[PDB]
Amino acid sequence: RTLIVTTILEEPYVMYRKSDKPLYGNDRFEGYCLDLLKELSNILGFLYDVKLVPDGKYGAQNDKGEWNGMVKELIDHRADLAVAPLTITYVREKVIDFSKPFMTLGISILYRKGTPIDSADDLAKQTKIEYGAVRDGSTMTFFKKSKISTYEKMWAFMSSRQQSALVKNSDEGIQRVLTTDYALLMESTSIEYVTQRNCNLTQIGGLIDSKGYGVGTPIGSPYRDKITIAILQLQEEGKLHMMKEKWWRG
Amino acid sequence: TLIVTTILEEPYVMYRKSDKPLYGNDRFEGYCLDLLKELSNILGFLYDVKLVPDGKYGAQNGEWNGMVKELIDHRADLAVAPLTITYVREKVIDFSKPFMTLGISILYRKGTPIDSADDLAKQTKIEYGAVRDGSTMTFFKKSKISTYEKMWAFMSSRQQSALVKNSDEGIQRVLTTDYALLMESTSIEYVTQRNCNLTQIGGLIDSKGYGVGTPIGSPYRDKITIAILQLQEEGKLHMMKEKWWRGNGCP
Ligand SMILES: O=S1(=O)NCN(C2CC2)c2ccc(O)cc21
Ligand SMILES: O=S1(=O)NCN(C2CC2)c2ccc(O)cc21
Ligand SMILES: C=C(C)[C@H]1CN[C@H](C(=O)O)[C@H]1CC(=O)O
Ligand SMILES: C=C(C)[C@H]1CN[C@H](C(=O)O)[C@H]1CC(=O)O
Ligand SMILES: [Cl-]
Repeated sequence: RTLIVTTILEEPYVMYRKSDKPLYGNDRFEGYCLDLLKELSNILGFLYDVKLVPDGKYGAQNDKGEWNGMVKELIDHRADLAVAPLTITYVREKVIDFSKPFMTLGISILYRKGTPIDSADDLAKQTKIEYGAVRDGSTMTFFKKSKISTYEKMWAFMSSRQQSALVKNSDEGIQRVLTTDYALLMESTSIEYVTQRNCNLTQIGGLIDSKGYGVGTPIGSPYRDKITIAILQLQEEGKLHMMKEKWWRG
Repeated sequence: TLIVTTILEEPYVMYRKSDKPLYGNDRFEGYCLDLLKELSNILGFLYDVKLVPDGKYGAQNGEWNGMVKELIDHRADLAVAPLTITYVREKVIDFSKPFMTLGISILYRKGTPIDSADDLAKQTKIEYGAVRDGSTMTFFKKSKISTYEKMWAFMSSRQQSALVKNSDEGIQRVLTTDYALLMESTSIEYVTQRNCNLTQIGGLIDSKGYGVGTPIGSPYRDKITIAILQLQEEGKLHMMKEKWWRGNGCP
């Protein structure tokens, strides 16, 4: 049976291929995650149909605890795998089975060059420079759930005035950083991609809360452990490193 | 009560210091005992710590030894140790997700122009190697990457004289002779904050992590993963590392 892979458009993981003519099926897409999927299917021998998550979301809980996005798709068995920069988190791992990470990342700060800000703490102890994160993304949730002093203070700022310091998506955050006095709390992998292409922007400080992106499977999936094993093979052979270098270099 | 297999390795699991003979879990202290304690709090299990009888981590000859074998044979429920998550291991046990992340780097004396693995690879004057049958040695052994193939060719030559039996042997060898040790970066950080004559050379190669081992099909693997993620998101793993890594302090 051909597997249903849910994913989401996000540079440079999954992008629309630019063509003079209309594209169909998997040929519509290219990106790190498409190369990953190909390396996975070569090792495991599955066929797949890539399909964008219909609600265009990653996966979060609302007030009622109800799930959405690729996570919900997996829970409801509407997809076999989720292949995307889907962050491994406590709340998600409880409702789906993640493979081990294929890429490691951390929360860091995307900001413009030439500033004296050097850490999260610099941001936390002031009010002039605005900062926030993508709403409902795992970065925001980290700050919302943290009981660490500095991060609680940052969450209080972020959630102030009806969450106006938050953005709907990464692209919006990037424009906000470029245009106004704003620092975006963003995953380090995305920061690298952006700073390779926006030479007035830089990462500020190191990584906090190191984690990874994993392939998502519904709980009980026979594919989970096999994809984990394929990932480790790709990692030990140096192919994951090469795959990142391909999409990230500017 | 769960049987936990482990191995003495600073500062993950060490004999606690007392003037009186020690018994049971009270024999041990270290990062992994603190982690075990935290996992047990969240999950609600009792645990019995037992040193792996053959004092090995887990390698294949095609039969397995060490903590991996204990799990395979169901003589332990969990392995809590700096047990590297690897392709060959993951095929025969169920690893939890990593509680600590690391890579392969170089341990070396100070004062040298050596700046990377490539530097070591293109010469033969400075001897270099790794713990025999350890996951680092196996990385170089299985690599098809030119620079690593070359390093493996050197390490394995002359009946593997460039290899060492354990990390402590490696460290002394680095301190005494013109020798560089290929070592997991977390261990390098630990030692280089205690001995100021030693340093790390270059960055990390082959990002990897340590995971709790469970036998294939274990109902505890996912519960432990979930407990680990909570600890990470709460900042506790980070506190636990800082606690055991601080040491005496080096510039
Ligand atoms: O979410 S995870 O699988 N477990 C938590 N940790 C950190 C080390 C404790 C990491 C770290 C890096 C990574 O790619 C994935 C994870
Ligand atoms: O062994 S793993 O779970 N999958 C392979 N990867 C690297 C990202 C590809 C990592 C990276 C860091 C870590 O702590 C654990 C792993
Ligand atoms: C681009 C987005 C909204 C995603 C990607 N990884 C995180 C997730 O999987 O929740 C989000 C980034 C973040 O929250 O900084
Ligand atoms: C200290 C030892 C012998 C262990 C620790 N983790 C690796 C493993 O789990 O195989 C080994 C180190 C290495 O290979 O550099
Ligand atoms: Cl896993």
